[PDB]
Amino acid sequence: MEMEKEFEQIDKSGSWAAIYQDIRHEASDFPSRVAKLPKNKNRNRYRDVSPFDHSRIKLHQEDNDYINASLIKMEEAQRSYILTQGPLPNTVGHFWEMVWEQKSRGVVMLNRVMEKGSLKCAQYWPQKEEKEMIFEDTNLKLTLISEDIKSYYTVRQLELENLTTQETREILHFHYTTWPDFGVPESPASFLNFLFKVRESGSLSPEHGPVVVHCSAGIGRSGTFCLADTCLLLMDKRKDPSSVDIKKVLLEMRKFRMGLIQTADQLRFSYLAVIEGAKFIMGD
Ligand SMILES: C[C@H]1CN=C(Nc2ccc(F)cc2)S1
Repeated sequence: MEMEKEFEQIDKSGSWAAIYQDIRHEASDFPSRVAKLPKNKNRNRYRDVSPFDHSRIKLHQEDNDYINASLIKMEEAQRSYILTQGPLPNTVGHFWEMVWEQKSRGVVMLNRVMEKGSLKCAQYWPQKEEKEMIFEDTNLKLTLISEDIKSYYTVRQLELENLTTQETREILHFHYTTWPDFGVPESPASFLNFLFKVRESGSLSPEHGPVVVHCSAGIGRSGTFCLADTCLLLMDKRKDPSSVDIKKVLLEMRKFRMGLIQTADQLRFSYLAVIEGAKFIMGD
């Protein structure tokens, strides 16, 4: 059923809450035993948000291989994403270790360091050229190279150096800075513009490791980003673009990380983004 029509039918009937609860009821349930080990307590921002054992990212260290991160592998769309929580005080070094080991080109950040008067993430990138960061626990150095600040998002060029081997890589930091403290944006125009800038960079392309995407928990805004990308890619690839069922794509993605899309407002915003984005993907 054409999603634009399904959209007006849910809107006119005001059944967004009822659709959203059907998804929660049908969503996969897999074990998260490694996340709940006592040694990993301070590696988790939220007690109710864990990666599944089958899909979790492992750090390449014999000590403790655990990070709150999941590999979302979309077989038909031919896209992979890593979804992770905002780094914590004692996991900032683990975060950059994962970026290095998985050969990611881009980091996508959908939250501000402070929201609603509380800390949502650590300040994990350097804010000045001449003041670099050193992660002694993972033996990595990080340097700000340049910064381009626009109205709805900032792009930063960073250099990450493996102090063990002295290899260096360029990482792009895509920071969406205007998601509101409560609810969702009114229009998806600036979110879609942001997604096309990430795509244009080659950060989402198969010649690199998967893109690292995060908000505070790594399931809400993070969910919205990868659901919209995958849905628009599938509308490009298939003979019948109207066959693309956004609830089916979400349930497939929820086999890899729990809780993707946190509210009925976020589900509705996901529909709007795809519906609007398709008016470029279908030839405009
Ligand atoms: C000065 C940089 C190099 N090493 C660092 N560690 C750190 C990690 C998290 C945090 F919240 C505060 C500090 S930051």
